[PDB]
Amino acid sequence: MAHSPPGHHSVTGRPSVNGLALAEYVIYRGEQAYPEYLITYQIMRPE
Amino acid sequence: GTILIDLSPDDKEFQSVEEEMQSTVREHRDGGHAGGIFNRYNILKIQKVCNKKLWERYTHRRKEVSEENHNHANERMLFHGSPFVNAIIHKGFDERHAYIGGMFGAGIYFAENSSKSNQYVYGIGGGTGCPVHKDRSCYICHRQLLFCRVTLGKSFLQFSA
Ligand SMILES: CCOC(=O)c1ccc(-c2cc(=O)c3ccccc3o2)cc1
Ligand SMILES: [Zn+2]
Repeated sequence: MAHSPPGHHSVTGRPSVNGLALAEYVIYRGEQAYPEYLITYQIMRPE
Repeated sequence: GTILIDLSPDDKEFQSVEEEMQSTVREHRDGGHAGGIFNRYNILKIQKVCNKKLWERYTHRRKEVSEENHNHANERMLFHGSPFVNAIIHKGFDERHAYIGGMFGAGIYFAENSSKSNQYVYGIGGGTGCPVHKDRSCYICHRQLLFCRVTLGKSFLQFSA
């Protein structure tokens, strides 16, 4: 596991090309996330 | 230490989470190769994850970050998809769950798009798909995602394609 840039706690990946894509994020310390909800699902075949 | 509490589909907490999941599906540039082709999900179950020791570990580190960033943890709820979900709910995130070849370096990655996290449920690039049918687009097998509380503090902004 790498380190965050000096002076930062995370990275925000911001798509500049696709307008419709939301952001992605990266943390470099396991204790900066808590897994609150576990979601069980299927993807659905389009009509 | 972990217990799972089932939410009723009639609870508003269930509904608020389901809606976050459904409304953040988008199209992917791979045309569905990694995650499959779908516009929505069948939600089978939502469980709250309760672990005292993991929570205090999170809240302790959240205070440290807040204090280094004008009392602002910059806390989000974000999706995480991974073959390691069972280890994560029992033992917490660590360097073993890192995306070593990720575009923003070797760390633990989270998405605003549920569909983006879905691309990793079977591994990087979707791996070989579901264990039973070897199908990245399986409509039968049960998948699991996490909706996590993530402390971003001061986040480095990387524009990108
Ligand atoms: C063999 C397990 O593979 C991993 O190291 C790994 C890599 C990436 C992910 C993962 C999980 C995600 O939810 C995700 C969201 C946005 C961007 C990238 C993302 O990547 C999970 C596990
Ligand atoms: Zn399957």
